[PDB]
Amino acid sequence: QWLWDIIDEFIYQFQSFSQYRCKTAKKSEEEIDFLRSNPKIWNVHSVLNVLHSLVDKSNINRQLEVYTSGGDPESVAGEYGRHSLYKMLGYFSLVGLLRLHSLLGDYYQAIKVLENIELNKKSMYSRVPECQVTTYYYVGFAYLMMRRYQDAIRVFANILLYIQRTKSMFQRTTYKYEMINKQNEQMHALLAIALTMYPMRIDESIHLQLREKYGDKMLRMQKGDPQVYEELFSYSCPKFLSPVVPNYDSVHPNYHKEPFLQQLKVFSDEVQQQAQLSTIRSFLKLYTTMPVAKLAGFLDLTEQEFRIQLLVFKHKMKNLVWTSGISALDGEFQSASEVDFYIDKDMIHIADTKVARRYGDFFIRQIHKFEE
Amino acid sequence: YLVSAMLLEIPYMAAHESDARRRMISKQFHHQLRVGERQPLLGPPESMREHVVAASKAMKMGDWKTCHSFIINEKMNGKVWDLFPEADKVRTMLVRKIQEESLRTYLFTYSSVYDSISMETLSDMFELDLPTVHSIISKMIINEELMASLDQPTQTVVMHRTEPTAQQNLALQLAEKLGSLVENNE
Amino acid sequence: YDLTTRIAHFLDRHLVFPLLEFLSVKEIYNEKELLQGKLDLLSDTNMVDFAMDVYKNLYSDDIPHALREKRTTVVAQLKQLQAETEPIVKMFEDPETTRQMQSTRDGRMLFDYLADKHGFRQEYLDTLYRYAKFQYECGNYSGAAEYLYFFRVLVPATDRNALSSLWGKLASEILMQNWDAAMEDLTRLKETIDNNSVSSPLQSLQQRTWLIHWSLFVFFNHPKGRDNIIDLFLYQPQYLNAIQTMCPHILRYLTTAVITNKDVRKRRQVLKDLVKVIQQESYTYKDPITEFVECLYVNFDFDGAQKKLRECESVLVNDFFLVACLEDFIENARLFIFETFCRIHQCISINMLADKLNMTPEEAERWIVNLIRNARLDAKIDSKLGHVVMGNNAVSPYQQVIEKTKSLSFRSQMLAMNI
Repeated sequence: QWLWDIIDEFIYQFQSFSQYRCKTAKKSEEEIDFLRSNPKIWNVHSVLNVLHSLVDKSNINRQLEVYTSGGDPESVAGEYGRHSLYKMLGYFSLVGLLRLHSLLGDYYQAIKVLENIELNKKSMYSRVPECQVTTYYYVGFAYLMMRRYQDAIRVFANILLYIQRTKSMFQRTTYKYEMINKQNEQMHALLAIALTMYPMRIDESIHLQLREKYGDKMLRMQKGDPQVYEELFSYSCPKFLSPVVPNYDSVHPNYHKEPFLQQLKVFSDEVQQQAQLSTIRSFLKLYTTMPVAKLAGFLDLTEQEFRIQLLVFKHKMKNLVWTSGISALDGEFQSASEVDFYIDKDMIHIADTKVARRYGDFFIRQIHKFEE
Repeated sequence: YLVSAMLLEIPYMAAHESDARRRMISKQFHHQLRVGERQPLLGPPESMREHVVAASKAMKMGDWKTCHSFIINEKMNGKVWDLFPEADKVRTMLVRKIQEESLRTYLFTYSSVYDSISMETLSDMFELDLPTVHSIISKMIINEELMASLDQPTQTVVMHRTEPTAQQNLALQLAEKLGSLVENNE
Repeated sequence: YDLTTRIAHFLDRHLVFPLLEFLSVKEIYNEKELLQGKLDLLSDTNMVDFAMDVYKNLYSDDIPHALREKRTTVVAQLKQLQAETEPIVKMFEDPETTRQMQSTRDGRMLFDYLADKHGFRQEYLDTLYRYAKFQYECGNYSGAAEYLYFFRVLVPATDRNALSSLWGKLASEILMQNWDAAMEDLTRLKETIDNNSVSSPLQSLQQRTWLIHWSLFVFFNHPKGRDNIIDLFLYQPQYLNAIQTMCPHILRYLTTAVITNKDVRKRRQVLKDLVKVIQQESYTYKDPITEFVECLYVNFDFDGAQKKLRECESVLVNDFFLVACLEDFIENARLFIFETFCRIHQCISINMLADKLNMTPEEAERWIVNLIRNARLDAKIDSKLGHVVMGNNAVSPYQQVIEKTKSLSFRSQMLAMNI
């Protein structure tokens, strides 16, 4: 006891508040106008839509960890608790967007992510940074699973640096900030190794201390050490289909293991091919227009012995990261050497630092005129 | 004069946080804060007027004023080794004055000579091929080498780049201070 | 140092079991003779490390090697004199003294398993004394010593017999060329060296040369056994103040472990306060060959370095010990003089390099290639001409300070906005 009875109480309160927000958020603009007028604090009634949602996301899969096959809770959450809040008239505040975020929380938990085009299309409401953080958090995973890491790497850096300017100050997250910070860290660390030496996208989000740590890991993974990939998967496997935390690690019941296997078996087969690609492309494009001698010299590094050196190199070249060609007449391996430049990492900071002066006189000139 | 006017004429061009606070400046602030000087008479000015040219290196001019009128005034005679302590001194004047254009006069010097440098100052080619090699690793100077040809291409460019770094002599001593601010705060 | 106070009254006045000599005048590689001759002074009764001092050169004087060690190895000593036709017939002492023992030792080896199978502490304490006497008399009989110091190890007079019999056992196992039972005894030296003893400088220098003896004749992965042979006793390079420190092959095994088996980022520990100042510099005067390995090398020399380091390596191979720390140390004297150069320089015609380093321009191409994949030599290759440029210099280093000013202050004054 002390877990399941409280879980059932919470679930009942979430279905009750799901029905209350499902009823009076389609036709009625009377209770909404009452809630804008009489209670001056806009905080609590926008808090509820995240506070209840996060513990509901928790309790749903917590129950599903027992009811694995023929699951009630996910069907009760998605179809009745989430879709009822999703497909409605938008509450003209930070409620309408947080209802779409509450559904997208479980829409990401379930690996059925394709409505990223619709979810952002129907989200025509003013993208307040509070909601923008959770937007780029959830939408980021769609671009990560879209296997377009050159585009996906940019998304996670915004949420991981947290320069989005979120100041609440009424426990809105709620109670789980370092978890989201570590999750963005691990997703960014995953995106870093898949492209290096292309990024040059890992200075902003996490700076030179953990950058050097994940940098040494990143070099080891590319050079052929599978321990880094193992760590990268092990630290990220909960972070894909963790509710917030499981119920209780026991030995007697075989139910709790079946979802943990469903979590392990899914996001392993995807990232193992990415880890292979990372080692395929690992080697820097030192030279462009290679002749036959050190073409065979770099065929050795690609894969030798012996049989099937040429076809294996062909397979390693056809990976969307090796643009090259063979001139059979001259015997000339004409390959690319894609490199980038640094210095313009000091361009978005000059504006940030002008607003950092404004930041220097935000709280202090608040004090100043609360002090006079 | 050989551990200060040589070791520390490297960081004295806008990089002050290595200044050893017990040296000749005991007396160098004295026999320079005088409105008139000429051919020196005392010990310390006769141990300075060759030092001041050991800044404008002049192997000739600096060697010629530790052996001017000291062999009466206790330099050569007294150090009970008749001529050899000068053969020591001369060598540590000859050598410690090739380690000078390296550290001072390198601005427009890109292609330089290291055979003629041996002809100028008359030290042994290996006893110059050693310290000219030392000049790079020991003093981490921005100059390149292929010493099968006995040469040192520089490609230094720091002159109006060390000025914005002379802003980081103090732009650090702005943001090196915010490191120390909240040490006290909490 | 601290104990150099106590050294000031001793100054190399040790007392171990082996006393005097090492096989006098040899011809060439003259530094090797005394550096092992002085290990033989404080080590123990070596034994084919003698015949390793033979094969070097020709003269004759293998005569007084181990013939004065008789209590063990009686026949092989009386053999070695008539191996060269030498009538010193005065050798008829052991046929008596060994035959005398039989009736005693018979009673003791049948008190052996009245102590073993019983598990009696006091019937064992009896058998313990009588065999403790025999072990110091002649415990080689190292099969009997391996039977002894495997069970309850302790001796009745708990100091000097568990010193000399165990110390002689460690040696004896090596004289038969057994290693795994020498390696458990190795850790039973790791015991007495750190326990330690009365621990006067006569025992200090003794016990420091002691544990470095089995590190000389490399058998195990002494590449790994280096960290063990170095990090003891206020970890000096030589272990001793005693400026006449003669286990000074220390640096060959320190440089083996950290350059050849590890890699030397990480040269800070190996070079700076392990090589330059006093003790290693006293050895830098002693030894002609492995002077140059840190004399030109501290001068940061370029090609004439690799010249003397190559002439060093050509007689590093003549590390004629139970060697097992050789081609690692040879090819990594080439490796580090390569990486010290490949840290800093402009470029090189690898045809010149190959001519300077005694290989071909083909190997030089493949060799820079295998260092680019190592990511230690940080540069890109020109294809054929062999001019792989080395052009690393810092540009506009403000990026650190730029974001550093708001890495702290911009998110540490948000601390103030919650009140």
